[PDB]
Amino acid sequence: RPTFYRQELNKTIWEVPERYQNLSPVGSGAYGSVCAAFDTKTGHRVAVKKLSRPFQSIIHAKRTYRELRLLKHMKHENVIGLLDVFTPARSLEEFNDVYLVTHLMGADLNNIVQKLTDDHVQFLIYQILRGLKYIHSADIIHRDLKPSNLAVNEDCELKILDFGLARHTDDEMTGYVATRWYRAPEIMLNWMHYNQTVDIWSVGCIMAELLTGRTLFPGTDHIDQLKLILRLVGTPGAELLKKISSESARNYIQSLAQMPKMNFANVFIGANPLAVDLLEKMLVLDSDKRITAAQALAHAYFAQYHDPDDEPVADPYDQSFESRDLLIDEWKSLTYDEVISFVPPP
Ligand SMILES: NC(=O)c1ccc2c(c1)CCCO2
Ligand SMILES: [Cl-]
Ligand SMILES: [Cl-]
Ligand SMILES: [Cl-]
Ligand SMILES: [Cl-]
Ligand SMILES: [Mg+2]
Repeated sequence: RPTFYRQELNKTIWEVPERYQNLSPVGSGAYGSVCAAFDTKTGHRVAVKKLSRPFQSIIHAKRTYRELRLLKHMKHENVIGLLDVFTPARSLEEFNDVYLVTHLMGADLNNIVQKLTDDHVQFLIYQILRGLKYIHSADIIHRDLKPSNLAVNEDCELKILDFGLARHTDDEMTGYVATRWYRAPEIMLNWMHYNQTVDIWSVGCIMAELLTGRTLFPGTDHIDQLKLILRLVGTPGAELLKKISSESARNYIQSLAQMPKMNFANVFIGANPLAVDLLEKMLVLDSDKRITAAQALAHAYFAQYHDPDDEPVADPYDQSFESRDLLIDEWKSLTYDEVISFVPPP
């Protein structure tokens, strides 16, 4: 066990191993209570997150377990990974705080998206799809890909963030808000049981915005946003209508006058024809028919970066706990086991 020291940060007393020095608050609070630090063991600048009230309720205790399980599993160059996890507690009975350590990531894709060449768009979207192929191979659905969840460095290298945090609330999704502009229509409107294909819609929205400098579907509310979507991709045909299992939602969408899909070469004026082709394959209303991440990596738009021997998949991820009902102290004991069993990367 390392020696720990105490310091007052972010309105509480932080207690951390001596290896972490020069702690200072960082960020806007989006991912929790976070401080930057220098890790003297590795030489890395790191982010240290101290969870607030991780076990106050069943929902909070299970969410804490979920975040730790997901972060411990992710081992890929284009996905956030866990450098360390620690608690000052010496036993389960005194366990009450969890600290998570990752690489410090200053800028996100907003902070860049600058004059982006087509070569830049190729490299950025390639890296998102490489990470997504890995995530999806573990049967994990991201659900919230958007520019603020994509960390990028000075060499254009990218990592995907946002695993195991609280589900977004109805109020967070209301109005003229970026948290809804990237969502697939079937999840925005609860049309049907959704699956991993929601994430490919989000990638299409991001790619369009890198190419034009403008939000693709900046709706002022759910209904305005649906109208923007259907104007570009067309109103649904009978085949998709059958798959909308919500009778109410199916009835509303039939109240709208029918519209054909637009010509994407006339929407994305001047863009690489291979980029136009890929956008047409991602932004398909029927999710069954969208291109997958593994298929998209082989598209000719990425010919300069694609290497099928360097696009790895994930070890299997058991998420049977998601359907399990346990008491607070049982989720807490599972979390403690995962803290003490952590093995750091090479
Ligand atoms: N769960 C996440 O996706 C996530 C994102 C950022 C982040 C952390 C965790 C912990 C260290 C601070 O920064
Ligand atoms: Cl990482
Ligand atoms: Cl503790
Ligand atoms: Cl964003
Ligand atoms: Cl969500
Ligand atoms: Mg989110």
